[PDB]
Amino acid sequence: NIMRLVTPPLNTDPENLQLGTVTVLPDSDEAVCISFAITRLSMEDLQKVKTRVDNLEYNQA
Amino acid sequence: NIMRLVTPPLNTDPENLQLGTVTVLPDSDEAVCISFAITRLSMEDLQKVKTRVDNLEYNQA
Amino acid sequence: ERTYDESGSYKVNGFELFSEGNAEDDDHVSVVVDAGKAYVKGFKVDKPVSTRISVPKSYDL
Amino acid sequence: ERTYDESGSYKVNGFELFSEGNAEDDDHVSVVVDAGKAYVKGFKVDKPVSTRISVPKSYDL
Repeated sequence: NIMRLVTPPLNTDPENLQLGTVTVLPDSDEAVCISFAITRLSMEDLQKVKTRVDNLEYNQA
Repeated sequence: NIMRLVTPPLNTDPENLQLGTVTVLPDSDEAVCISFAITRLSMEDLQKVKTRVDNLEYNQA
Repeated sequence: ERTYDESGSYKVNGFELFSEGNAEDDDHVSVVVDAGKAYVKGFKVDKPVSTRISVPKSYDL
Repeated sequence: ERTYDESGSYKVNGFELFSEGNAEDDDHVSVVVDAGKAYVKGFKVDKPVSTRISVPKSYDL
């Protein structure tokens, strides 16, 4: 599809982990690579998230 | 107790996982069933929570 | 032990409550619990088929 | 089984995407996937070195 409307394929297979997407420009060696891999959140990351929820609801008050 | 004041029993046993509550109306076949089961949050769900927090922070700014 | 100490008890999927009112006894209301999977005290609990349970009617005055 | 039930699939580290454009063929664009570690369906996938992949050029009109 045209570059304005091109989208990646849609997949819902549980057996595969999506690492990202590669876009190839029309008839050209150049290609755009982006990484959308699902990545873990350690307990330290989740404590940081909880801290940011605290800060949001402090700013709210 | 009367329907305005009835509440479910209070339990703190670690060995049991609560699935929900069943309210029975006074002297009737009818019954209201609601599920309150604690459910997991995969890494994709926690990443979505992280993104929602980022959107909340951006809206706050 | 590891599972409980990391994440505690939680539901994976299923275990929805449905009211049927089957006339097995006039002094009870039938309730159906849908098939589902959960981890209780770190032990997996996989149920392939729904389980039927009955609650006694309320006659306290 | 336990890991996939608890958290699903997720990435630990690595697996970045980089476009190199190696001239292995005039009708393909080479892409390099960096070494990483991940858990897919609960099975660990640990790769020591990068992997080269190639995408066909877009010629549809």
